[PDB]
Amino acid sequence: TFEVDPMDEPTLLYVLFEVFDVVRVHRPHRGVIETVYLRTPFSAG
Amino acid sequence: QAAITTTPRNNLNPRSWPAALVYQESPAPTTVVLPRDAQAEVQMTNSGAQLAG
Amino acid sequence: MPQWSYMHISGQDASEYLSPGLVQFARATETYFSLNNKFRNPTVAPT
Amino acid sequence: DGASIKFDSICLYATFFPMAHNTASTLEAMLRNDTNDQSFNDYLSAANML
Amino acid sequence: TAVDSITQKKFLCDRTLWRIPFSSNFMSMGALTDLGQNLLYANSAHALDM
Repeated sequence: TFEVDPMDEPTLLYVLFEVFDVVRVHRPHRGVIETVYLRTPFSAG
Repeated sequence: QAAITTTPRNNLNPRSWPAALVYQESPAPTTVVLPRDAQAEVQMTNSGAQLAG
Repeated sequence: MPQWSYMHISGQDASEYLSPGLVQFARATETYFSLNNKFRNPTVAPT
Repeated sequence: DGASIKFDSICLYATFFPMAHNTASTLEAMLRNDTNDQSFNDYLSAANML
Repeated sequence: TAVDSITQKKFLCDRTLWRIPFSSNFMSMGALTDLGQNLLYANSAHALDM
């Protein structure tokens, strides 16, 4: 439930969290980079 | 010179030649394993993380 | 996949699920009973 | 008759095949052979003379 | 007469439907898909927000 003060204009309620998104830059080779990309709670697959 | 490497023929001038002793080149099957692993990719991409390797 | 054991879309590629002794009439005098649609063939796709 | 063509921007596009990246390099590694190559012909491969 | 007017561009489709197959490749997989064929997507499934 979200209750606020009256708004004059159609203003956005910018709702966030403290959600984690961590990336490891993997590299087994000199020349190419593996991008281990994952938003942790919001499944990328 | 007509008998040194010639390999004497059945008819002195034939029509359609076979494959024996007419130097049929066999370059050996160039064997490389895998650039990326299939078994390592299926497990991650279905459960969570996205990759580019 | 065991859930398609009844449905037979996963159980046998496309023909041998019923009694395979009635395949005679289809390939030999089929024109009267042109019947390959009553038993509808399963879909197949690699993965 | 007061007409001309103008150019502003040109781009080269391509519609690539999406697949698992294992056979994407394996199948072309078979295509990288002296005997296993590519060749193409047209219906009018015919020569012209006037 | 030369007037500095412009052309507006569109299309006309009206009888058929669009098709967007669930699989990784958009080709005709049918009922048995590829992306939703996986057991991880199947039993313990996600939702769908759009």
